[PDB]
Amino acid sequence: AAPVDISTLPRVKVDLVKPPFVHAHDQVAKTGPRVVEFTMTIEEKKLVIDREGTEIHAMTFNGSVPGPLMVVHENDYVELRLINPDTNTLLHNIDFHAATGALGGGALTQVNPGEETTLRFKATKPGVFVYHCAPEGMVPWHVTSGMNGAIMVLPRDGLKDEKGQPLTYDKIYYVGEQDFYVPKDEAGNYKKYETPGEAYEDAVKAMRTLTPTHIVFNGAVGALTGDHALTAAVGERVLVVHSQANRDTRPHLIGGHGDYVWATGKFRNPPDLDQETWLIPGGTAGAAFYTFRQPGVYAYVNHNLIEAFELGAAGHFKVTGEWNDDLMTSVVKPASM
Amino acid sequence: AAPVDISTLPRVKVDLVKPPFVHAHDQVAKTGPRVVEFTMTIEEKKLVIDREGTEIHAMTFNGSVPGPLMVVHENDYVELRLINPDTNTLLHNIDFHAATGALGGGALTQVNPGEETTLRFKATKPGVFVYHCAPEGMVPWHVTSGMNGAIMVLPRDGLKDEKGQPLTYDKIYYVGEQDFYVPKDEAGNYKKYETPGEAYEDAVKAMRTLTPTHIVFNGAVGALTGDHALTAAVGERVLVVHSQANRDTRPHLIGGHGDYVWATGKFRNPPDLDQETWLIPGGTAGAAFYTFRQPGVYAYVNHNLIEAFELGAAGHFKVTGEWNDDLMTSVVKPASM
Amino acid sequence: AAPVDISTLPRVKVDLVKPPFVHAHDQVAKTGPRVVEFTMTIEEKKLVIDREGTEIHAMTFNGSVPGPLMVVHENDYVELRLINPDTNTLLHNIDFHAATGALGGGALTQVNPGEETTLRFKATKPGVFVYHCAPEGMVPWHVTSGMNGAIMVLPRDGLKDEKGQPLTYDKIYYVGEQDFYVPKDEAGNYKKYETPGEAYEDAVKAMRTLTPTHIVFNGAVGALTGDHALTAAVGERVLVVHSQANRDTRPHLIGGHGDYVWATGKFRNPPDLDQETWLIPGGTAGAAFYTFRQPGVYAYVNHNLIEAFELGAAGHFKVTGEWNDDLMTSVVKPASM
Ligand SMILES: O=N[O-]
Ligand SMILES: O=N[O-]
Ligand SMILES: O=N[O-]
Ligand SMILES: [Cu+2]
Ligand SMILES: [Cu+2]
Ligand SMILES: [Cu+2]
Ligand SMILES: [Cu+2]
Ligand SMILES: [Cu+2]
Ligand SMILES: [Cu+2]
Repeated sequence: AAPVDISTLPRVKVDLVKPPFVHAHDQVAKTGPRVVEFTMTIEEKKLVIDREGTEIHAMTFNGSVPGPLMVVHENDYVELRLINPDTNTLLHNIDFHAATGALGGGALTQVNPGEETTLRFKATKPGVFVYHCAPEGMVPWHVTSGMNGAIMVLPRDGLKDEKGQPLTYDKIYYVGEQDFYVPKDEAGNYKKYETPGEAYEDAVKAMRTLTPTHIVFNGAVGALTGDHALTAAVGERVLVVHSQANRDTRPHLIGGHGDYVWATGKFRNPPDLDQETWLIPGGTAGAAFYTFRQPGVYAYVNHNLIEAFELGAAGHFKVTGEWNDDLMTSVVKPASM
Repeated sequence: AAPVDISTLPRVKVDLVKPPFVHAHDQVAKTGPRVVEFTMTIEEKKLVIDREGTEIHAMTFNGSVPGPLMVVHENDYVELRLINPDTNTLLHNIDFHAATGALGGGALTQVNPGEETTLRFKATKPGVFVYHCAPEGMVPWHVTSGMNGAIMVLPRDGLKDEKGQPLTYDKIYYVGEQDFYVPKDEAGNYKKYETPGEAYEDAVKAMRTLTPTHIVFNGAVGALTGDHALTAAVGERVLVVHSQANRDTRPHLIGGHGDYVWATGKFRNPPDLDQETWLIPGGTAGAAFYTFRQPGVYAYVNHNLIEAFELGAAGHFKVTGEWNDDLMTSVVKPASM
Repeated sequence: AAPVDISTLPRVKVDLVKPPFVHAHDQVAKTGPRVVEFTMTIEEKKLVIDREGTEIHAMTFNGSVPGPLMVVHENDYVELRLINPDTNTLLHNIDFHAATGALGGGALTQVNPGEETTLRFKATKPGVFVYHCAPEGMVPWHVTSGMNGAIMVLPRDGLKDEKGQPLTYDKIYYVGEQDFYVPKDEAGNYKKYETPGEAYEDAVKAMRTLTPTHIVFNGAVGALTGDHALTAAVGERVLVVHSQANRDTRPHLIGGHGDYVWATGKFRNPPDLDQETWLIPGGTAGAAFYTFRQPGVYAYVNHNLIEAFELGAAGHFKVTGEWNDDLMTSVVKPASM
């Protein structure tokens, strides 16, 4: 039996958006299988990651930490043009956990500054998956410099609950959680470096402590707060895709739940119901579906609360609508007696 | 459609017990939905947490670390009177992971010393859940000072196995596992502090190491041993609820199993069978059901064995009854030859 | 009702093999229940664990880290003769997480140098399980010196998928992952020690940091690479059993998946499908089944990539067969433009 002639399939070009937003897509596939075309441009850039002003040299897909969320359906082909402009200094590549073969693509996509490449793979398994740079011999340095994102491979008939009934989200957000290892001197202050090569050994030393200096959502402390808080309305169904390319996390919606959670991200499995908190292992993307029931502020965190509130792994939702006093009320407001 | 008039519902007052014991309750609900009334009094107090005599300033619900286990059924209302006496010095509140809205209750329950408040919420999801103090801006300090416990929301028809058959426990225990971060000087000795404000920065520094100094059950090294070992008889069905409000744990019954385990604690999901060890993520309560088959001593641990046997995360069961040589026997006792 | 007379049952002697290989066995039981006889000889020995030449004093079952994989079926009896030769210096024992009673066997198997013992237990629960030494008062020291392995208790009708259909592996490998805590001086160099007693306090100090110095597969950095890479052919079904007796891990096949994964190792549960990465809690064995679809090199890692590529937790597969360009292809090889 001969393979399909891939040139006979539809091609659709996706235009990516910056996290936590997600490029519009259809949950249930409205066409047959397609070759879904993506382009990303690698950008090495300085980023300020905390309120103190700590500035690092980040390594990004498309200018953001995390890289953007890509969305396809099961048995589509993903065709990525990966560009490493000559304004960068390092070698990069890309590994898709969604893909099969060649170290997820990394063995086929090594691009020096001034080079580009195009990789195609068939997205044979539904789920959310990490993608990340992984140059042989310097893999964790690139990943923990921010060079990771995620791809969602939807079932062609959309998401389903534990009984096989549909689950349809109204909104989707992508939270990439990044552990950074900013090198410290003996007194505990961050060091700064003149070139990437001069940074490398202390970057390795800092990583080998296994103790992040910062753990952030969307690339910085506070990034998903204030004017950039996530939003929803009461009654809205929201999917939050959450990735961590290098270290475990334990997401939690403060004031809510994960009504349906694929903690390790793979949609052929029935979701776990009614979660308070769930474990997304390092190297994984997970997804949680929730229908909001109360308005107000929520905090969405890694529930190692030190990691959340001291190291950065906390964002907010601002939710609009009516308050339900049956679900919760202050019977007696705080008072002296 | 109008809401139910909650004043028409039965009220029942619960009288809490100190962990690891659990206030008597009925597994299968013997009434319709009720407003279940609880009272807890916050107590800041010194606690000796290890064999060396290390003394910390703990922040407790009801005088214990962990706070007591509360038990209700799905779609009961929990009505908690939370009292912060004027003998305390700090601001406190309470967040229930079982609840929906207002940061689990924390936004509605801020009490200064000399204040009290009453919160009501509907327990809409079955499972075991963490509760903890969470004052904005100093959340992990309160949690990791011991200010956390758990609530069990039973299905109205009790627990069920993976096939839908009942599971009925004979005994229940609540193991709260606490990570403490006692500040250390450069030589490695614990520091002591004159006031909570003078402690705060080094408490933050110590937490940011992400390395607990102590990890204990029921508030101290050895608390669940000796005259306070857990007990059972051969053939008894025991549910062990285990919470960790801030850091992952991996419980294990040495010499036994978790016959049915809800590792992330939520009873609408079928349990995992025959577990040796299970991962309870930080910010979660889990529950394990076991039928004892052999007498003797067991050790119940976090199976990072350093955490268990060096840092404190180990308790014991003393089990009474007949020894089964079919299940295990010494064929040849240790000997020279 | 009287117990079975165990002397009426067949006895079969197993001859163990060194990891990552596994002693031949039948997936589906070809006999009724048997007493399966194993012998292991404890060996304390020096091991070089990294490329730098760091040499530790390891504590082994049968000369290897990990100890060999034992394989039986559900409701067989395991009868282990455990020998501690007089050439060793320490007390040892064995705890099987598969067993019920007497701290998994440890209370019955304490052997001084020059002693042996024989333990029997009934393997009543199917799954992969850790076994490890656990001498009272010095448990984590022995475990983290390498004194751990695993046992697989197969269902009598072999493995099944989430729908109850058979899963049959063609190849099985056992990856034991070991966290070592080599004591460091203040400058960060490893210390060496003249006797085990002189090592003990700093071993304890090093363990209490909770920061491994090395995390390795099969006892050393690079052990499962080069001439000792794992092998498969395209189309082959491979089961990888993975244990970690003391600390969480998150395995990942780089370029592949876990098609069916029992992350916490217990076969009465349906497997998780299509995993990218899975969490094996410390104190647990897990198992992943994969059918290879592409040839070439794969890296099998703990996907804390620092742990993998800096601390040692990485091995390789070399896979033989045809490349499938439908599944993945380089459309445009890296080039300037
Ligand atoms: O109650 N959430 O931190
Ligand atoms: O065998 N339990 O540590
Ligand atoms: O893409 N695996 O590191
Ligand atoms: Cu890169
Ligand atoms: Cu990866
Ligand atoms: Cu408090
Ligand atoms: Cu919380
Ligand atoms: Cu030993
Ligand atoms: Cu153990």
